[PDB]
Amino acid sequence: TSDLIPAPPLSKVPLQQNFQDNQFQGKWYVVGLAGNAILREDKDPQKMYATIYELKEDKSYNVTSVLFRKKKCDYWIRTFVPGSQPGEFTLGNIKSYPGLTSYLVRVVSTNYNQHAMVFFKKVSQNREYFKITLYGRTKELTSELKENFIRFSKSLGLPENHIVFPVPIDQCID
Ligand SMILES: COC(=O)[C@H](CCCCN(O)C(C)=O)NC(=O)[C@@H](CCCCN(O)C(C)=O)NC(=O)c1cccc(O)c1O
Ligand SMILES: [Fe+3]
Ligand code: NA
Repeated sequence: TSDLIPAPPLSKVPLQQNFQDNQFQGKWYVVGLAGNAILREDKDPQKMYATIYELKEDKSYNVTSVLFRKKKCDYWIRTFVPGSQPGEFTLGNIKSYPGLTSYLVRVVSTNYNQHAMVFFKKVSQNREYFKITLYGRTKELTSELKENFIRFSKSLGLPENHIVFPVPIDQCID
């Protein structure tokens, strides 16, 4: 019913040193997308989408994804609660997602004003899913940065067809 490439040990997912949560606020474009449930589809290629991070009084993030689907904009909202160390988070109100028993976020690297790599891992219906997002402050990033993403995705066991670069669009995400 399902076959998944295993989640890597956390020992080989770096953590961004000295994480500045206020500086990580704002809109990010998903320019690179990889994971064990992520699969390249040339018939119907992945459209680019955007994720907005905004701190609250209590320093949790209100994370809002906006994506273009069925000729409309869909708004996926959830809370990231600070975890064991800075740059590391857990999901708030996990109770509202049936089957979901675990959720981890980890900021691998970022220069705040241009690019970022973030690692996600969830366990749901006892199935362990993980993904890496290549966040871009603009819709385009350099070749260097994208290969860096490609080769990092591979260091966690992902083949080429599990790595995608969503195609830039104008609807919803601007
Ligand atoms: C992550 O971005 C994505 O491309 C889409 C977002 C959906 C947007 C679609 N839509 O609503 C639109 C276009 O309007 N979703 C995933 O690929 C799922 C696959 C696992 C599904 C688990 N599952 O329920 C099954 C049946 O396989 N998610 C993850 O792989 C995943 C892994 C770790 C942490 C997460 O939070 C995840 O979501
Ligand atoms: Fe998700
Ligand atoms: Na270049």
